Amino acid sequence: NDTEAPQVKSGDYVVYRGESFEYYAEITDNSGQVNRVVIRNVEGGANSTYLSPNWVKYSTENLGRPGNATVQNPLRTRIFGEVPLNEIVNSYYTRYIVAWDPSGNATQMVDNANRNGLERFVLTVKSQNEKYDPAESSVTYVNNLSNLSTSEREAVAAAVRAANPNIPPTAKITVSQNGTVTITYPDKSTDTIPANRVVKDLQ
Ligand SMILES: CC(=O)N[C@@H]1[C@@H](O[C@@H]2O[C@@H](C)[C@@H](O)[C@@H](O)[C@@H]2O)[C@H](O[C@@H]2O[C@H](CO)[C@H](O)[C@H](O)[C@H]2O)[C@@H](COS(=O)(=O)O)O[C@H]1O
Ligand code: NA
Ligand code: NA
Repeated sequence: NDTEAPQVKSGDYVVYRGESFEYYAEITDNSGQVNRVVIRNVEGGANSTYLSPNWVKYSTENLGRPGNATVQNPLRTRIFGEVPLNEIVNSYYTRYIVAWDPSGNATQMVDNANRNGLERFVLTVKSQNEKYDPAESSVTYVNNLSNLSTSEREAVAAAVRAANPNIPPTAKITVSQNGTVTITYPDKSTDTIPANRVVKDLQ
């Protein structure tokens, strides 16, 4: 005889093509113990467990144990996966977390955007470039801004790389004849650094 069901707090899970992700949901019951956590699409039934895409994974530690879902020490569900590079972008998936208390109460699924962040969350897939924000590097002084030579293009690409070590090693850095930088990430998405922040002349 428990009357309330476990409550969930999740978040805004933005994931990126080519990159791994890892988010956590916090679960608390009035009983202080939660015995089961399921993450699923709205389709199904009560015991449905279908979740798509298949690359979305979840895990929970310390299930079914007194006080593992208290306000002082919330139950935490790890939501993680690896987005493949061939995933469409424009794309988001609305999902549900269901938790179970010892008396059997299950989190109620409510199909409404007003629940996003709680037991309902959105997993938004974005392009790789949306994960990084390349930093303005060393200014590279060149002879002429309208005609960067090959070596000046290579020097600007090496300086951008030196300022941005977080950026995927496989990302390609190219510089044009007027000095604009193009960062092509592994999923072929693109970031571009203006020529006036990385290149200068004395004319
Ligand atoms: C109203 C209802 O029970 N229908 C379910 C659909 O959900 C409803 O339409 C959605 C477009 C969306 O507006 C939602 O708010 C509304 O409840 C459900 O569609 C799926 O809903 C997801 C979240 O609940 C999400 O928005 C998905 O985009 C949307 O496709 C359909 C589809 O599921 S299916 O039958 O399994 O394929 O289920 C209806 O029951
Ligand atoms: Na659906
Ligand atoms: Na970026």
